Amino acid sequence: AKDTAAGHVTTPCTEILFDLTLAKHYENQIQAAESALNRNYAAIRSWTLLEAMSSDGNRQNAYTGLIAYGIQITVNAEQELQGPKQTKLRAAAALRHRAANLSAALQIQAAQQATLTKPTAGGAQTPFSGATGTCKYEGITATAGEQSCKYSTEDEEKINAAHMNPEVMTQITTIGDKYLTTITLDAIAGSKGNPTQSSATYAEQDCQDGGNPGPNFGGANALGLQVTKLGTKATTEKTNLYTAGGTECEHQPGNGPQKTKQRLAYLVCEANKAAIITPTDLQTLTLDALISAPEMAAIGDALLIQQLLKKAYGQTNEQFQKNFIKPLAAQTVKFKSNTVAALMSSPNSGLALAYHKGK
Amino acid sequence: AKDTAAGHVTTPCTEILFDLTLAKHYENQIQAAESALNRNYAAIRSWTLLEAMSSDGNRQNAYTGLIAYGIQITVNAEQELQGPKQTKLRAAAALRHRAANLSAALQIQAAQQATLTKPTAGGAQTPFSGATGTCKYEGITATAGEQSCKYSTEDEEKINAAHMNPEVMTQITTIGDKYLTTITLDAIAGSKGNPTQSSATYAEQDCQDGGNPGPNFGGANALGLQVTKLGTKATTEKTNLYTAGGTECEHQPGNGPQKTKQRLAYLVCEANKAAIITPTDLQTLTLDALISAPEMAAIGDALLIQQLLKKAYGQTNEQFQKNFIKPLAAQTVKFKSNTVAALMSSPNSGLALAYHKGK
Ligand SMILES: *[C@@H]1O[C@H](CO)[C@@H](O[C@@H]2O[C@H](CO)[C@@H](O[C@@H]3O[C@H](CO[C@H]4O[C@H](CO)[C@@H](O)[C@H](O[C@H]5O[C@H](CO)[C@@H](O)[C@H](O)[C@@H]5O)[C@@H]4O)[C@@H](O)[C@H](O[C@H]4O[C@H](CO)[C@@H](O)[C@H](O)[C@@H]4O)[C@@H]3O)[C@H](O)[C@H]2NC(C)=O)[C@H](O)[C@H]1NC(C)=O
Ligand SMILES: *[C@@H]1O[C@H](CO)[C@@H](O[C@@H]2O[C@H](CO)[C@@H](O[C@@H]3O[C@H](CO[C@H]4O[C@H](CO)[C@@H](O)[C@H](O[C@H]5O[C@H](CO)[C@@H](O)[C@H](O)[C@@H]5O)[C@@H]4O)[C@@H](O)[C@H](O[C@H]4O[C@H](CO)[C@@H](O)[C@H](O)[C@@H]4O)[C@@H]3O)[C@H](O)[C@H]2NC(C)=O)[C@H](O)[C@H]1NC(C)=O
Repeated sequence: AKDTAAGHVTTPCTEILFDLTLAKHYENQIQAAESALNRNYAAIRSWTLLEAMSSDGNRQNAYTGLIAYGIQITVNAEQELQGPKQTKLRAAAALRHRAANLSAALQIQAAQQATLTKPTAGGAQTPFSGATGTCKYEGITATAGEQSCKYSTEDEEKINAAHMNPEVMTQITTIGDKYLTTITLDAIAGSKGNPTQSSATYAEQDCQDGGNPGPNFGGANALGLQVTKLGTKATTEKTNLYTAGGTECEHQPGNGPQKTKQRLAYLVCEANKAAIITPTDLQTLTLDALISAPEMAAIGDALLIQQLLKKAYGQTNEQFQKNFIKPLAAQTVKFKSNTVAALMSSPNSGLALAYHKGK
Repeated sequence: AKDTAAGHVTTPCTEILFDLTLAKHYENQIQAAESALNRNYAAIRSWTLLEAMSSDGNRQNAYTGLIAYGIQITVNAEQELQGPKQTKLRAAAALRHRAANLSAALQIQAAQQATLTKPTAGGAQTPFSGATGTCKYEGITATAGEQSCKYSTEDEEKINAAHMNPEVMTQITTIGDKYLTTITLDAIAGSKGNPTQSSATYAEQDCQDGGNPGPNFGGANALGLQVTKLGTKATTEKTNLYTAGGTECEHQPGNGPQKTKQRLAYLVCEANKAAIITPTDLQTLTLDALISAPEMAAIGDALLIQQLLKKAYGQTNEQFQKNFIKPLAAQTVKFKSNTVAALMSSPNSGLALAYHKGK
């Protein structure tokens, strides 16, 4: 089923939730990838220490092969991350920017009741040069209390990173531009008798004189207006991410002016297409992943093919784990105390290496 | 002179420029620090290759000392960056969020001319139960063309990262909240004759009947209103970053409700106080910086004090540069071609290390 999340956007608040949720999804993809690289670099420092601490030549070559393998794949994956990272961050910033815009518009569009000021009565005056009575109001205002978006359990279940994988997203839903640009209001004028510049009794926030001025045009002559409501209705719009053929982004820029929804759909499409490749996690490497890794052929040939690799790293995963993986979190190093991996990510990392390479 | 940049904020557009400029300043501080770390890690990979390519034991120890020194300071500086990074990013996100808000409010507050709709005439009706004539308008709107902020040369010279060092910043200036929450308008009603529900000639966007209805209340009886302008005036406000004593952030959260300006001032204060420590640039290391570096005492003692260091790295900077710095960009490595530093940041980094450690 496609477009579960976008198909749940029906209001300004759910567009805000979609936009923020998708931005956080892209941000989290980058953070996860960068965490995988940092873990790999921490593994490389750990093996560097173990390589300096081993006396056996072939075991030293074994660690060196893990160092070389790790450097190759992690440097490559870090370089490869840069394009997708920038593409995804471009979309996340724009989505956050849109959600801010919409939240600000929502607060203003909630200002739906006017407070009248005290008017001033006149005769003919611009823009009613032909009137015999005018009632002029300055500084009518409308303000709402602080608005907040409330989400139900299902809003948060449907508009969710779990439904934002690229394979299920074909469109975005946005609030129409009028909500962000247009003030709307209703107003009504009322007249009774012969209102003039002498209609200067203002106690009812209108212009009255004659008889007994009072509530509900109590007086003989009365003129007034009210702004009886404000607020522009939100509408929704759909925008496709892809061309009709399905591969290419719709709404590429540079082809003429675009609306906000079109610019957002383009950025979302590109961010969806910019898949991240995460390299192997070195800290949980298995024997089979190592010897079947394509980079290990030339590395093992340089240092020692798959028969040679097993000869270096173990015939089973159990002994590979014991010799090359478990020491990272379990082997203690003390000199003048910490486990290998934490030590080589600590303030004493360099000093532990110098101490053991010199000893 | 303090507060050059904030003292130049006098309008919504210059607050937007300040907020975006400061966010980019914090972002650039993080990027610069991370670039310095990446350069250092690239130096460490380069020395790792040279250490594998050297035949002399003491020259191998020399490279190892540079590796150990680089790992220590760069891992430490990377760990130390994390708190300040998050503090600065918190402020940059909030400043961008505010600038978005303000730009959206600016577009709405620019909608200063109303378009009247065709009214409907009535007699007495809510909210004028006492009127004999009413003229009711639904869906009056106000919309502006697309707004943009224009900056002068001096706006960009004063509101500039060059004036945003922590030592010169004591306050921020923000637009008052009413600009973001309140619609303001002027309106006027006009009456002539005896307008009633029969005043149903609407050609002038008012209610007329009798005689010859026409422009300027041409008819005998007329009722109408106009919204003659809209728009809320921007005002500015100052908020101090520090308490009266000058050390501590003012506007710490958790002490009661806060306004937007207070939350922003707190984040800006904390981001200003969260100074980043950048480590030595390994790729341009001098001899004197190396031997005077505090970490090199224990490292050199472990591998080889300052007399020992000169013995290992050179008596002059010229020979230190030749032996340990210049080979990074100048020494070519070829096997089955690239300079050392680029090779060890390339897809063949790991393989170059394996090849030379095995040879
Ligand atoms: C969040 O909400 C904010 C607030 O509304 C949005 O911010 C607005 O974003 C739009 C789109 O990015 C901005 O419009 C752009 O404005 C720039 C600059 O325009 C000014 O400077 C130009 C020279 O630098 C000048 O040519 C312009 O003057 C022309 O245009 C005006 C208006 O049409 C016209 O009156 C003039 O006579 C000129 O003809 C102007 O002075 C402009 O460069 C951009 O142009 C590109 O895009 C449009 C639309 O695709 C296209 O027509 C062009 O051909 C060109 O390709 C564009 O107009 C706007 O200024 C922002 N408003 C504010 C207050 O900041 C923001 O987009 C929202 N974000 C999200 C993610 O939702
Ligand atoms: C950009 O512009 C946007 C749009 O205006 C700004 O977004 C607004 O930000 C403010 C401040 O962060 C948001 O207000 C917060 O709202 C949350 C959630 O409130 C709702 O949920 C609560 C439970 O989760 C509930 O208690 C709330 O109900 C109470 O409050 C309302 C309103 O006062 C009242 O009517 C109720 O009866 C209850 O008494 C509500 O349903 C809330 O948790 C926050 O409270 C903290 O902060 C306030 C002020 O410091 C303080 O009073 C509290 O004691 C508490 O410490 C806060 O109210 C607001 O919802 C956002 N609006 C929208 C549309 O998103 C944004 O801040 C701008 N950014 C920048 C950087 O300029």
